[PDB]
Amino acid sequence: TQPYDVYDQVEFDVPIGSRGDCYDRYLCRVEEMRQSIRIISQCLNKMPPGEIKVDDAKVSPPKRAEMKTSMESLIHHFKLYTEGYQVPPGATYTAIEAPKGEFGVY
Amino acid sequence: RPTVRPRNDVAHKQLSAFGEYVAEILPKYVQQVQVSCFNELEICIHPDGVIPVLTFLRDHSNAQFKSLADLTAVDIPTRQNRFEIVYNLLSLRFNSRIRVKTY
Amino acid sequence: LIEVFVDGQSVMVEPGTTVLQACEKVGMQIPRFCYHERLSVAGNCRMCLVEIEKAPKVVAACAMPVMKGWNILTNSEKTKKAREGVMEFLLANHPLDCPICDQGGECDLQDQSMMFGSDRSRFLEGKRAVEDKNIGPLVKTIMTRCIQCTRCIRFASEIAGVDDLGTTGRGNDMQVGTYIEKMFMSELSGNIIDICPVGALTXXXXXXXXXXXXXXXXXXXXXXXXXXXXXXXXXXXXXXXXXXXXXXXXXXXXXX
Amino acid sequence: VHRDTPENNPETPFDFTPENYKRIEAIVKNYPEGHKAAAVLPVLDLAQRQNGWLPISAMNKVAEILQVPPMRVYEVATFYTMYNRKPVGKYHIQVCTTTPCMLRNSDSILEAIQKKLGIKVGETTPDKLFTLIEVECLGACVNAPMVQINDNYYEDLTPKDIEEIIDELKAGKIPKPGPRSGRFSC
Amino acid sequence: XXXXXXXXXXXXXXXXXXXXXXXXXXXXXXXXXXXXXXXXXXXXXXXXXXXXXXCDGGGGALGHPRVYINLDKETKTGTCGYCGLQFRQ
Amino acid sequence: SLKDEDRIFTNLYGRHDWRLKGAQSRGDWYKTKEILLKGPDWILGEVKTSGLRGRGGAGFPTGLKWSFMNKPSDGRPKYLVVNADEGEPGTCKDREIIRHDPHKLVEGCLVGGRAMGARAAYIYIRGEFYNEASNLQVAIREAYEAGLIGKNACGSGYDFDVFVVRGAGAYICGEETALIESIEGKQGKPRLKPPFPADVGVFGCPTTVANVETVAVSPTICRRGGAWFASFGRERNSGTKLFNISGHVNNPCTVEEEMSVPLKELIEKHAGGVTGGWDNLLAVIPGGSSTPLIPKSVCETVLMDFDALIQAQTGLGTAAVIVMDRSTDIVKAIARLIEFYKHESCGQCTPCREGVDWMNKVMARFVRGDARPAEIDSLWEISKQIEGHTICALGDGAAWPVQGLIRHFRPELEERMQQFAQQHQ
Amino acid sequence: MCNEQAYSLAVEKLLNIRPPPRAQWIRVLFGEITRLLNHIMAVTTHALDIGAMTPFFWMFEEREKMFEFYERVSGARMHAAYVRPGGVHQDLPLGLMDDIYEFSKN
Amino acid sequence: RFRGEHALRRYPSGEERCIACKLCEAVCPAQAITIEAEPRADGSRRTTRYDIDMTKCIYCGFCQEACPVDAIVEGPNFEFSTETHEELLYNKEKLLNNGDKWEAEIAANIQADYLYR
Ligand SMILES: Cc1cc2nc3c(=O)[nH]c(=O)nc-3n(C[C@H](O)[C@H](O)[C@H](O)COP(=O)(O)O)c2cc1C
Ligand code: SF4
Ligand code: SF4
Ligand code: SF4
Ligand code: SF4
Ligand code: SF4
Ligand code: FES
Ligand code: FES
Ligand SMILES: [Zn+2]
Repeated sequence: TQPYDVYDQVEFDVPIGSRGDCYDRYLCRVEEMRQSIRIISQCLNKMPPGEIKVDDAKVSPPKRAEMKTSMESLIHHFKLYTEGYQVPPGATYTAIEAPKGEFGVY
Repeated sequence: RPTVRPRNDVAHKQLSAFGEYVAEILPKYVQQVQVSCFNELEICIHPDGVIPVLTFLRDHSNAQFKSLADLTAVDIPTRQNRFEIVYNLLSLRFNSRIRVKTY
Repeated sequence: LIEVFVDGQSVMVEPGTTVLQACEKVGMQIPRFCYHERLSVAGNCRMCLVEIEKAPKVVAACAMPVMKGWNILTNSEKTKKAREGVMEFLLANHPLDCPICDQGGECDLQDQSMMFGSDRSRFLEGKRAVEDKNIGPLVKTIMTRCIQCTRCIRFASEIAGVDDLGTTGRGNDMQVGTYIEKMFMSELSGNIIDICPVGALTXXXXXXXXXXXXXXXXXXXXXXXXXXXXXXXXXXXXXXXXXXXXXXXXXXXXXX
Repeated sequence: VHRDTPENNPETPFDFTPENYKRIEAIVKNYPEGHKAAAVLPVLDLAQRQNGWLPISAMNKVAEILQVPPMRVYEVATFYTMYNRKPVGKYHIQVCTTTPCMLRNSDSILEAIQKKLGIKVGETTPDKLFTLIEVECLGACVNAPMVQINDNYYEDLTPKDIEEIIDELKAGKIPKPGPRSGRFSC
Repeated sequence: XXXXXXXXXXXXXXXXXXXXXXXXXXXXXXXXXXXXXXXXXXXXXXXXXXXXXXCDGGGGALGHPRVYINLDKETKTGTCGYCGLQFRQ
Repeated sequence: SLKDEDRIFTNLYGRHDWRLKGAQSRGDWYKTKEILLKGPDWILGEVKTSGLRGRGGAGFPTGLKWSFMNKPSDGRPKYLVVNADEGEPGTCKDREIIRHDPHKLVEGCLVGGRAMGARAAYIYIRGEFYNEASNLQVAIREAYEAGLIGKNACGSGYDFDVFVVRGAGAYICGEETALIESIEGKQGKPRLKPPFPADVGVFGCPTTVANVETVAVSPTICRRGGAWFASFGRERNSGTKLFNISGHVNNPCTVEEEMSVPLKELIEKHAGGVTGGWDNLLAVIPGGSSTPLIPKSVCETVLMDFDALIQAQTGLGTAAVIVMDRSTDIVKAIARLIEFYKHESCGQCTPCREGVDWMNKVMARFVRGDARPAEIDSLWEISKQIEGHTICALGDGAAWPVQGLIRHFRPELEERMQQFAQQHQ
Repeated sequence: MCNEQAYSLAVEKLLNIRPPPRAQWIRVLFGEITRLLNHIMAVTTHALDIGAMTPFFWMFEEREKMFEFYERVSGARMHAAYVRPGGVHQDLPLGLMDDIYEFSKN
Repeated sequence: RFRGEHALRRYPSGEERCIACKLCEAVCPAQAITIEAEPRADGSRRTTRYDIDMTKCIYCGFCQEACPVDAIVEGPNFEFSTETHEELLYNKEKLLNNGDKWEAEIAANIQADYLYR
C-alpha cells in the first residue's frame, strides 16, 4: 500500500492465516521466510550502477578523495558535524513495516 | 529534479478535501486549526471535548480510521500552555494517516 | 520618511538608508562580509548582490540605497544565482586550513557556505599562497587564510587611529599586510582579531586551544579598566581560555 | 615579490632631493590647496627620476614632506606599475607582449633582444646598462613592434634593427619614434 | 629526560615530590617512543623550484588534504599545517 | 542611406605642422570669444541637439552625460576632468589626440568649462607615454602665458585653469570613478558606482568623466554647425570616431573615418594581410579589447556604429580593428587578452582578483591541450557571472572576449585538446 | 537495517531529498536481510521458550554466517550506522554480490 | 574494514598525524573522546590531552570517518580485558600511541579504504 524506496516493482507475498491462534501466527512467519528469497533474488537481478550517497554535500558527506582536493567539499564535511544537517521545521510521522510491527518515528 | 525532490504532490489535492470535510461540520468545540503539509493532515482539538473527537474518524462511513495506534506527547515551554498530547491514527480499509492534537 | 517594500511586505525607513540596513527591520539578513554596525560602507566583495523588481543588473546591498519605493526580493531566483556563484570565487584561491585553522564555527565564511554556497562541486587548480606577516604579542596573522577584503584596513585608520594595514599588489598576489616590517601598536588594535570574519587574525594566547564547539559562553563585566562592560567568557571545562567582546548599545562599541 | 620589503642595507640609508625641493613645493600647488594628498602620487614619480631605485626610507621621507600617513603612502606606490621597486640601471627597456602586438610577431622581437643583450628575460644585466622586464601595453599600438625605454618609446623595429639600436644606445642616445614608417599614417 | 620519577612524554609532569601520583607504582607507567618530536626534525628538508608547492603525505591514499605553502621569505623555514616538512628555494 | 568615408571633413586631422601659432591658423579657437559670450544653457543645448555619442569605451550618450551634472546650486566648487590615457590595447586615442595635436585637447577643456560650470580642468595621461604628455604641458604653457584661458582670458568671467598629471598606466584611467580616486591621491581602485556617480561626489567636488577623443570633439561641434556632425552616420549613432587598425595587415595605420562604415571597406583603406574575407581566416575584433572577436561569415553586415554592432554579438566600445591572420593561432591570441586583464585588475571585487586570475590559469591549459572536452561549457558559466556582479566594467572586459570563444568557434578549441590527448596522454 | 530505515526516511521527508536509485535497491536488499534475522529469532528463541533444543542451533550457524554480510558491508558486527539520511553510507564491496547469491541458493 | 580498540596513526617520517580539531569530539554520540590542545614548543600545534574512554564508546566508525587527516583508524582488535575501570580507559595518547603493534595491519587495511572497496 505505502511504498518506501522502490516498492510495488518488487513482487511481495504476504502470508495471512484463518484463526488467531499461536500456530497460525507461527506459520505466517515461516511462510514469510520461504517468501523472502524472492525479494532478495529480484534485488540481485535489478541493480543500477551509480551513486551511493546524494550529490548534495549539505546533507550527505563527500568522498575522501573528493574532500582532499576541492575546497567546498571539505567545508561541508566540516559543517556536517558540530551543528550538522540543518532540518526544515515541522512535525513529521513515518512508519515502515518492521518484521515485528511498525517503527512510528515522530 | 532528479535527486533534488523526494516526491511530487498529486494526492495532496485529495488530502486537502479532508481538511475541508471536518471543517464543514464547524465546531468551536472541536475544530480550531487545520494544518496539512507533506502528504499528511494535522488537527488540534479544544481540551473540553476529546472523547467525542475520538469517536469520530472511528466507525464513520466516509472516513473509516478506527485504529488509533500511536500516541505521543510534546514537551515545550515556549507557549503559555506547556505540554501537547499528539494522537497518530491509521486506517486499514481506507489506507490513510491523520493526526489529532491537544493545546 | 519613505516606505519601500522588501519581499512584498512594506517597511518604514529613512530617506538615506542602506538596503541591508532596511532589510533587518523586516527580519531578513543578507550575506555580509564588509560590516554595517560601525565600520564604513565599502564594496570590494559583491556578496550582498540582490536583484530588484525591475533591473537589468544586480546591485550591492551596502552601496545602493532604497531612495524610491521599489520592491526587492531576498529569496528570489536571481539572488540565489549570485550567492551560489560568488562563494565559488572566494574559495578558488583559499589555502584550506579548516581543521588546523584557529577558528572553526566562529568563521563567518564557513557558515555562509553551508547556507548559501554551492555544495555539489568545486572546480579549482593551484591556489596562491602569501608569505607570513610580522606580528608582535596579540593576533598571530596568517596572510594565506585572508580573503583580501576591506574590513581590517578601515579599522586601523578610523577606529584604531594609526593606519597600518593596506593594499600591496594588484591581482591575486595582493596582500592585506603592512608591507614594511613593523609591529602594530596596542591601544585598541586587539579587537582586530575579533573583527576579521575568516581565520586570518586570531589571538596568540587563544590559538589552537579551543574550537567554537564545546565551549560554553557566559556574560560578565570586565574588571580591568573602568567603563568597559559586558564580555563573553568561554568556560570550556573548568578553566577559561577564550575571551570575546559582547555587543552593547552604549557601554562598548563592539570592542573590548 | 611585491608585498615583501627588504630590511638589510636598503631600509635606513636614503637621500631626498635638495636641488629639486623648490620644484617639489610647486607640484603641491597644482592640485587643491586644502586636503592635498594628490601630490604624493606625483612626488613618487619625481623622486624615481632624480634618484634611481626607490627605497623604503625614501618613501617615508616623502610622506613627511607632504604630511600624510606612512602606511597609506607606502601602499600608494605599491599599486602603481610605473614606479620601480627593486633596482634599475641607466636605461631600462620594457617590451610589449600584448595581443595586438603579438598578432604581427612580438615574440620574435623579444627573442632577438634577449640574445643580443644577453641574460634571462626577467633578470637584468650584470653590467647595469639595460634592464629587461616583461611589460603589458605601453600606449601607441599603431606600430606593431613597440618598446619603451627611460622616457622616449621607440616604435616599429625589425628583428635585426632592434639589436643594432640596443648596442648603439650604450654610448649615444638613439631616439627612434618611427624607424619603420611615418607616425601618422603608414 | 627524567628526574627521580618516570620519564616525561609529550610534556607531562609526574608529581612534585610524590603527592598526587601513587596509583602508578605497582603497575609500570606507559611511555611513547619518540614523542618529543625528535623524529620531526630528523627528516631532511626538500628543495623546491616554484614559488608555491602543494604538500602531500603520500598521495590520495594517506590522509593529507592539499595545502599550498609559500617559499619566498628566505629567513622562514616554510612548513605545512599537517607535516613538519620544510621547504627552501 | 549609405555613408561615405570622410571626404575632406575631419574634426582633428593635423599632424604635419602644429605647435601653438601654426595650429591657430588651421582651425583652432576661431569662435573662442563667441562661445564664451554665449550663455551656459545655450552652450549645453548645442551638444544635446546634435546628439553626440560617447567616444570612450562605455556606450553612453555624450550629450546626456555632460548635462547630467548641470549644477543648479553647489557649496563646494565643481571641477571637470578628462582622461588622456588609453586603457584597452589597440587604441590610438593617446598617440594622436594628445601627442600630434595638443591644441585641440587644450581648447576642449575651455569649451566645456563655462557650460559645465568648472573652476579648474584636469588631465590624466599615460605613465609610459612621458614624451606624449610633455607636448600637452608645452601647449598649456603657451596658452596661459599669451592669454587664451584663465582668470579673464577669451572674454569670459568664469576662470578655467588646465593642469596635466601623470598616471600609473593600468586601471587608474579605466573606470569613471577610478579617474577621481587616482587624481585624489589614494591607491588605484574605483569607487562604488551604484549610489553616487561623478556628478554627486568625486574628490570632494561635483565632477564629470571625459575621454580624450570626446573632449576634443566639443570645440568642433560648437564652432561648426550641429547638422554637420548629425548627418554623417546612422539614426542613433552620430558624428565621427577615430578607428585604429593594427595587426595582420600590409600597412597598419590609424585614420579618422565617418560613423556607420562597413568592415569590408574600412579594412580595404589600410589593406589587410593577403585577403580580408576570402583566403585568410578572419578573427578581427570590432573593439580594442572590450569586444569579442567577430566571425568571418558575419562581417559585411556589421557596421562601425554602436547601434548596429549591438545586434551582432556585442557592440564595439573602443571601436578599433585588430586583424588576425589564418597562420596566427586564435586560442593563443585571446589567452593573452585575459592575461592583460590579470595584471590590470585593481584588486577589490572578489570575482575579479580571484576570478580573472582563475580564468587565465585555466586558459593556459587550452594552448597545451590537457583540458577535458567537458571543461569548455563549464567555463562559459563562470565567465557570464563576472559580467553582472562587479563594481567596475573591467571585469566585463575579461568576460566578453571569453564568451567569443564559446560562440562562433568551438571545434577550433576541441581540435587542440583532442590532439594532445592522443599524442601525450 | 530495518532500523535507521524509518529514521532516515523521516529526515528524507523533512529535507524533501530523494536517495540515489542504487542506494534504494541496497536498502530493500538489506531490509529483507533483517527479516532473515528477526523471523529466525521469532522461531528459534520461541521454540527454546517452549522446550525445543535443536531448532535454536539449526539456524544460529546460518545466523553467524549472516553477520559476515554485515561485517563486510560495515565495520561493526550487529548495529551499524550504515543506513543514513544520505541514502546509504558506503558501497557494496566486490566480495558480497557473489556471496549473497551463493547463500540464497543454499 | 573492521572496528575494535582505538589507535591513532602517524606519518611515515615521524610526527603525530592528529591535528587537534575537536571534530571527532562533536561527532562522538557517547562523548567518550576528550581533546584539549596547546602549542608544541614552536611551530607545530598538535594535542596535549587525548583520552578515549572505553567505559562509553558504541563503536560507530564515525571518528574514523570524520577525521580529515585519518588519525584514528580502526584496527581488527579483540583482546582487551582488565582488572579495573582505570586500566580499561585509555590515557593521554601513550597507550593509543602504542597502536604501532596494530599499525602494520592498519596500513594494509587502509589500502582497501582509499577509493572505497
Ligand atoms: C576596462 C575599461 C577601460 C577604460 N579605459 C579608458 C581610458 O583609458 N580612457 C578613457 O577616456 N576612457 C576609458 N574607458 C571608458 C570610461 O567608462 C569613460 O570614463 C567614459 O564612461 C566614456 O564616456 P565619454 O566618452 O562620454 O567620457 C574605459 C572603460 C573600461 C570598461
Ligand atoms: S578561514 Fe574559515 S573556511 Fe577558511 S580554513 Fe579557516 S575556518 Fe575554514
Ligand atoms: S585579514 Fe580579515 S578583515 Fe583583513 S582584509 Fe583579510 S579577510 Fe578582511
Ligand atoms: S571589477 Fe576588478 S578592476 Fe573593477 S573595481 Fe572590481 S576588482 Fe577592481
Ligand atoms: S583525531 Fe582527527 S578529527 Fe580528531 S582531533 Fe585528531 S585530527 Fe582532528
Ligand atoms: S567509535 Fe563512535 S563512540 Fe567510539 S570514539 Fe568513535 S565516534 Fe565515539
Ligand atoms: S558585504 Fe556588501 S559589499 Fe561586501
Ligand atoms: S598592445 Fe602593444 S603597444 Fe598597445
Ligand atoms: Zn603536509
